[PDB]
Formats: sequence, structure tokens, C-alpha cells
Amino acid sequence: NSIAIPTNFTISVTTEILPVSMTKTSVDCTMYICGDSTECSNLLLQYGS
Amino acid sequence: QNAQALNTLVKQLSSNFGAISSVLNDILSRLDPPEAEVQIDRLITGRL
Ligand SMILES: *[C@@H]1O[C@H](CO)[C@@H](O[C@@H]2O[C@H](CO)[C@@H](O)[C@H](O)[C@H]2NC(C)=O)[C@H](O)[C@H]1NC(C)=O
Repeated sequence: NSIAIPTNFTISVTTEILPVSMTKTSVDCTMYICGDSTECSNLLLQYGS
Repeated sequence: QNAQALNTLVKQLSSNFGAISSVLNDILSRLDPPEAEVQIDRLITGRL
């Protein structure tokens, strides 16, 4: 037979932070793996796609 | 995206990966087992 009823209130503003995107890197395979070498660039073609 | 993943997986069978031929039957027609196993391990590793 007991109830508690609030007689006043507080307006609280609470921050929420969410990730939405991330840095759009691109790493070119041939320039990463070989870089200017034609010898390496030809060996890397044997590994296909 | 599924069709492009399967097409890429199938086109990789044609790659050498460092073996003398990308065809398993070429290695086994051309080479005897002691040297053939060296060419086949390159294809196994690349295909795996
Ligand atoms: C409900 O609460 C607010 C505060 O949360 C009360 O207003 C404050 O009351 C105190 C004490 O009188 C003052 O010092 C403040 O200046 C008032 N304003 C604020 C914004 O804090 C309000 O009186 C309460 N009402 C009830 C139902 O008791």
C-alpha cells in the first residue's frame, strides 16, 4: 500500500558520443610491396589478382 | 559482390605463384616427384 511520487524534477542534458566514419586510407599494393622496382613488379604479377 | 568474389577466386587458379606452370598436369607431365613437389608446394601455398 505504499507508493513514492516525485514532487519536483530535474532536466538533465547528457552527452553521448558515437563514431560515424574513419580515415579513408588507400594503400596501393604495387607501390607498397615493390616501389619503383620493375624486377619486383614483374614477380608480383605471378601472384595474380 | 558475390559474383566478383567467385570470379576472382576462379581466375586465381590460372596464376603461377612462382611455379613453372599454373597447370598442375603440366608439372606432373614435365617433372618427376623430387623436383615436381617443389613446383606443386608453390601452387598449394598460392591457392590456399
Ligand atoms: C524544484 O527544484 C528547483 C531547483 O531544482 C527549485 O527552484 C530552485 O529553488 C532553490 C531554493 O528555493 C533556489 O535557490 C533556486 O534559485 C531555484 N531555481 C533553480 C533553477 O534552481 C524549485 O523551487 C523546486 N520546486 C518545488 C516543487 O519544490
